[PDB]
Amino acid sequence: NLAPLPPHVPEHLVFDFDMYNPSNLSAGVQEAWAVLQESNVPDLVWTRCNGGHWIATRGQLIREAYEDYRHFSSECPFIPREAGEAYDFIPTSMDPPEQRQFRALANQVVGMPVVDKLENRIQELACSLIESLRPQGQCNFTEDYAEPFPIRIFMLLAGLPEEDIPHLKYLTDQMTRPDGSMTFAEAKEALYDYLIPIIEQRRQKPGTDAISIVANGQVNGRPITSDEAKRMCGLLLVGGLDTVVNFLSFSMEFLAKSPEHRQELIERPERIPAACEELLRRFSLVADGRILTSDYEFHGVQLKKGDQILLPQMLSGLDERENAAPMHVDFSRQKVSHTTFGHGSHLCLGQHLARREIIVTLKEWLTRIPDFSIAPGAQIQHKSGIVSGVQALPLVWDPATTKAV
Ligand code: HEM
Ligand SMILES: CN(C)c1cccc2c(S(=O)(=O)NCCCCCCCCNC(=O)[C@@]34C[C@@H]5C[C@@H](C[C@@](O)(C5)C3)C4)cccc12
Ligand SMILES: [K+]
Repeated sequence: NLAPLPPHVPEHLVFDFDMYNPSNLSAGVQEAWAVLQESNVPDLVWTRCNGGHWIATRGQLIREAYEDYRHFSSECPFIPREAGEAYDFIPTSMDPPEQRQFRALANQVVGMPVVDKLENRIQELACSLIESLRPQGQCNFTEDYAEPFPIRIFMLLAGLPEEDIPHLKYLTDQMTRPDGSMTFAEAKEALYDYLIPIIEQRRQKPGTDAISIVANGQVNGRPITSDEAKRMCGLLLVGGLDTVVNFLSFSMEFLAKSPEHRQELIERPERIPAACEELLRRFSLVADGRILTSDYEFHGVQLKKGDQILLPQMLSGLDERENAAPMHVDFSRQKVSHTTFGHGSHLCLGQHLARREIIVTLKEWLTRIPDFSIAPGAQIQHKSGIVSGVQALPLVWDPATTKAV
């Protein structure tokens, strides 16, 4: 359905982009969004899809809106409006100033010093998954490596038992891959039902895991509440799953299809960190947004209080104004500009953990299974949304060209 054009929106700014089903998704999801950057498209447009909303199409405006939390609030960060409204995760549904110290607390459990300590456990996990796949000469990468990898890292961080993985995967999938059978609010309650008792337990008998640290933390000069701890834990769990799963999948699809780029990393593994950054730019995948706190004129366009604006993190690095020949992958790009991990006060806290997951995966995969392809006859299908992704990724290789390391 197209929503009726609100009378403050001029007709020349209307471009009916559907973020959940863009036209020619078949060409690749990044390509499908990049239609918003063709020369006849304004910097700021209105779509009548999904209830109707603004979209900033260029890196400059995306960055500016993410900086201006006074006008562009995270209270309602999702399209459609109803999903944005039910959402109470911390710190993502909060604005500064209140967000600041909640962010600080979350940083204790996923920040840089935690990542340095986790490095080897990440590597051991990646090695075990890859070795289990290696002799088979095939996998669905998305299902067989990408899905099991970040959830296992979360269990380690949060001191949760291995036996809980399938149940927790079921609860998270319900929420982030909705099939229309339940509202966000319903899926959130089912997730909270799992987390609530564990938080109770760890406030009574705290350990040294991430949930204990969060649930017993201090925020704005007082103890965190049980409610706030649950809202934080929900985000700590969800934030590192679909992003990492889908990003690894885009990266491995590209490498399967590009033996010349693959060969570059096989011959020069020291370039893998730079390659990781270039892939983060080219296969950027997140698109959330904000809600107007007041009427506001922004780059010559009148916005009204309560309008939603999609600010696609994906688009900044694809903008030719930010990076020349933006669809071309070059691992030696001198200045790799992107907002893949967002921008402003909510810039991803898990970005350091994410880069280690990516670099460790690429280094270990390329060492053990250097030569692989898309399965004969397969066509890769993408999906579009708040976190865009890969539906399935069938890969094949000759086990004789691999090595058990
Ligand atoms: C490729 C991987 C990742 C991508 C592309 C990504 C992307 C993002 C983006 C764009 C935001 C900001 C959203 C907004 O401004 O509304 C964000 C926030 C956040 N991310 Fe990530 N993320 C990734 C991995 C992770 C991981 C592994 C974790 C670990 C739990 C994580 C935890 C968080 C947290 C806690 C926030 C909220 C920070 C705040 O609100 O102050 N992320 N992420
Ligand atoms: C017709 N109408 C009115 C409709 C009704 C109902 C549903 C509809 C859908 S829908 O069924 O596709 N629903 C929208 C998708 C909701 C997903 C939110 C999940 C929250 C967890 N993620 C995070 O917190 C985040 C928070 C940060 C930013 C990202 C990435 C993160 O890492 C970090 C995790 C998200 C589509 C179109 C229309 C619909
Ligand atoms: K909300």
